[PDB]
Amino acid sequence: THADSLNNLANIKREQGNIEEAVRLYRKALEVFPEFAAAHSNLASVLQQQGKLQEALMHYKEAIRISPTFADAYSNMGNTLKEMQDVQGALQCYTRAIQINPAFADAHSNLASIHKDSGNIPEAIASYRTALKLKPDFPDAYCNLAHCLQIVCDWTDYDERMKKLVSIVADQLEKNRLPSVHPHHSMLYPLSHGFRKAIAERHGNLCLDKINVLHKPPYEHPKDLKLSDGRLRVGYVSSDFGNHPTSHLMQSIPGMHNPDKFEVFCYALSPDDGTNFRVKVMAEANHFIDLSQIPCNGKAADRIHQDGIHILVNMNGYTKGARNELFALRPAPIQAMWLGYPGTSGALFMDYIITDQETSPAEVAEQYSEKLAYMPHTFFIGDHANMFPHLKKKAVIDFKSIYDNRIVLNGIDLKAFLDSLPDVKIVKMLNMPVIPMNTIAEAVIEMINRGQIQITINGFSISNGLATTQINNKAATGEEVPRTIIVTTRSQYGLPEDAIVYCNFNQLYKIDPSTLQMWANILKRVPNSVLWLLRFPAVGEPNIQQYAQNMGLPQNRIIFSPVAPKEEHVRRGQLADVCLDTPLCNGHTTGMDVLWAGTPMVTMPGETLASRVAASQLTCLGCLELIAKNRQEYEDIAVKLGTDLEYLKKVRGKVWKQRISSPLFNTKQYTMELERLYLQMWEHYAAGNKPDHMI
Amino acid sequence: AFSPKYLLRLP
Ligand SMILES: CC(=O)N[C@H]1[C@@H](OP(=O)(O)OP(=O)(O)OC[C@H]2O[C@@H](n3ccc(=O)[nH]c3=O)[C@H](O)[C@@H]2O)O[C@H](CO)[C@@H](O)[C@@H]1O
Repeated sequence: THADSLNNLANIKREQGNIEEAVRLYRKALEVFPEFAAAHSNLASVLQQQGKLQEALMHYKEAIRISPTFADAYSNMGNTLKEMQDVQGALQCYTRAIQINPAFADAHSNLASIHKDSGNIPEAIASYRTALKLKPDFPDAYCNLAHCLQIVCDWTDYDERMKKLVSIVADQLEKNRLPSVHPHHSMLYPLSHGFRKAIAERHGNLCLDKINVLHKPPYEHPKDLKLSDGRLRVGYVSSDFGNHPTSHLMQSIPGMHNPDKFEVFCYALSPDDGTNFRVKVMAEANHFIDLSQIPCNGKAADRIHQDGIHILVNMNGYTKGARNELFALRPAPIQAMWLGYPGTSGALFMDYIITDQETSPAEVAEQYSEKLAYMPHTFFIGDHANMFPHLKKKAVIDFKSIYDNRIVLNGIDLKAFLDSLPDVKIVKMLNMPVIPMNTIAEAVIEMINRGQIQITINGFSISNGLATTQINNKAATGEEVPRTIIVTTRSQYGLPEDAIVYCNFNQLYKIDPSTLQMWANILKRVPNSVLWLLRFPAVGEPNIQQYAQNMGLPQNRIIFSPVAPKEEHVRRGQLADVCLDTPLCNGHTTGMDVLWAGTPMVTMPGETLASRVAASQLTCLGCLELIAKNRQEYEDIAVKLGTDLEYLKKVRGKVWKQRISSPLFNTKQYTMELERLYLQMWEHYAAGNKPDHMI
Repeated sequence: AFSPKYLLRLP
């Protein structure tokens, strides 16, 4: 038939990158044969680029109707349904296809993918493994399974797995195919900086293809601030305006911009989540736009053009909810990345990338497709100073006879409560109040031991640190500063009283075998020391425990605690002594949380930006001695902190002061420096100069 | 229930 010849031509032209002039080929084939089952399928498959989301569904349904045994249509339709948010149906599409064709590997891969998205990681691993058995040469399932194993810290045959992934990327990079490793995942695998940037470029090119269908003309960009009253118009685009780590770091910056010279636009790709974070940004920002009601990217980008944004800030990168297609349209002259994606976009539409020397040294350049944007001290900023000001000062209880990490008390009204106490003693490190083991301490201890929610002492509210959720739900989330006094103790989390507490509250995926070995060596060299981790996920606990047993560490040497609300999670940091940063993916936000707690953090900067973070932090903090230059230096620094107690006290004191003295948590300072950089870039663009590294 | 992992001895 003539339809078959048209079909084959269309497929070839599709591989030829001529989908624009190949979809027409598919169309002609369908016109020749209206009921061409195969032609209906593929034409929708190319439609999966974006086109009309339901347009693909129409062709897929017709293809399945014409040939009820077309398992390719079923699995593809399920994926198309996945983009449409119809999980209930996409799952049924995959299973429908699997039941028809049990040997269909792709359906098992997609079934595992949705399980993985839903969080049933073990089931995603199982289905992925079933897909690989059916089709071992299947990069997508392997990479996803490798990611799943990384998430649960399953390092069985780890090295070869890593090597296999690099080989897959090479082959897929040779053929210009879509790499199976997500650019966010690239930071977790040992790949050359070129490979990672190439993967980001390929993902960045994906949105370009889906925007060409609009054929939207170029966007006329302003060349002066005259139309804006000399005010630079900056639009912060993010889908995380709400209870998300991005908001917990920068919710204050929008309000801190100097309105005399700046006009702040907050474009939200997410609906209002009813959190005080969204409330704050919607109120303090000069303008807030819910692009979540503007699905069409062209429509949204056009709206950005109308507002007159001079600098557009991408706070998503290749994270969930990102709508980078809007940035592809170049709605603003200057476009730059900011917090949220710890990596390069590899895309032309991103002109700049905010960083700092330590985070992105000049030598580590060429790893970024974007021109570098220098931030005087650090690119990372935190709102802990505002979210948890009750942690600025703390108090302890003398259980035996100067322990600052066993029985700690926090509270805004702490000063008045202490003044009501008869025998308060002061230990100078400004200084730390200490409660002697008296009847008041006895009442507090009974509260903790009995697990009582709260007590009253001289009319003061005393809250058990583990029951903040039911005492004030808003406070536990960090939306509200607790209006009570909170008691936190090692006994709450089973930490040994007279023991060194090494901690790392990052997600377990940031842990790799070499990092675990380093920490194991630390524990062996430091007696009476324990490692404090989080069930995050909880399935990683057995894997970590087994690898410790193989490393010679008894079970009791590692203590696992469940994840806790933001306020409780940050409050627990005081209980520990030193935090061990994950060198593979330096704890970025978790590093801020621990530092606010006053807990020293030992880090080993790497080659990637994500690895180099938390070094910039420590640098800006003024605690350079906690940055290790190699594996041995990391081990030695951690071991000294655990053994030289006087050194630990001095370092913890320095962290305690620098967290407030150093311009690390000074949001107003950060905003002003950000405003400076903003201007610098504009001048460059005003004088016609194209993006060039700002340092 | 919902108490500390271990108790704290006290005279
Ligand atoms: C590797 C990675 O993904 N890095 C990103 C991450 O930093 P980071 O790695 O620190 O943060 P995560 O993606 O792991 O998110 C963890 C979040 O959960 C909180 N938490 C943690 C433990 C607990 O018991 N309870 C609790 O509430 C932490 O305070 C933090 O806000 O978020 C930042 C904020 O957008 C981004 O700029 C970083 O690029």
